Amino acid sequence: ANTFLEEVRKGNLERECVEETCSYEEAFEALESSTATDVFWAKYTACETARTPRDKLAACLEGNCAEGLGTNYRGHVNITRSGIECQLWRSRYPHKPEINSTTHPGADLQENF
Amino acid sequence: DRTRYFSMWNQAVDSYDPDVRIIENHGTEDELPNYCFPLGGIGITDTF
Ligand SMILES: [Ca+2]
Ligand SMILES: [Ca+2]
Ligand SMILES: [Ca+2]
Ligand SMILES: [Ca+2]
Ligand SMILES: [Ca+2]
Ligand SMILES: [Ca+2]
Repeated sequence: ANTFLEEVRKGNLERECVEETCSYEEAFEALESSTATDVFWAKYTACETARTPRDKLAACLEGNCAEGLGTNYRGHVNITRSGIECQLWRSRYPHKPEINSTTHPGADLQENF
Repeated sequence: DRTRYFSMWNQAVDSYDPDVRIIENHGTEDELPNYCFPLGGIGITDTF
């Protein structure tokens, strides 16, 4: 955002929307891949507490750790705290989830992760 | 005469500049700004 003459130089997704509080416009401009754009947005949002420092935002981009209540987690662990198998979020077996893939598509709902 | 130069005996007087021995200072007319623009014509630009 700062260093006004940045909009004439080429840019770095990391030298605009990472090491600096950025516009989703410059984010949109730099991303275009609107799926990953939503991903980066989701990042930003969850990383709202990971805005600083820089390496914290880098880790929040890695996504292996759940931020706060766990909106950002994108790992491969699909097991409950006590070893019970996780039911498919979209499937109705054995429970029909009021809160499921249709209601939360932006969390990247995997098989049972 | 002595102003004129003859190029045979190197006959050419040596005189200073009358505006350097005495500096008649007057400032400089600069009522208008002299700006310098971008090369393309527009700098910053957005998207629409
Ligand atoms: Ca900037
Ligand atoms: Ca900027
Ligand atoms: Ca900078
Ligand atoms: Ca731009
Ligand atoms: Ca930019
Ligand atoms: Ca950097």
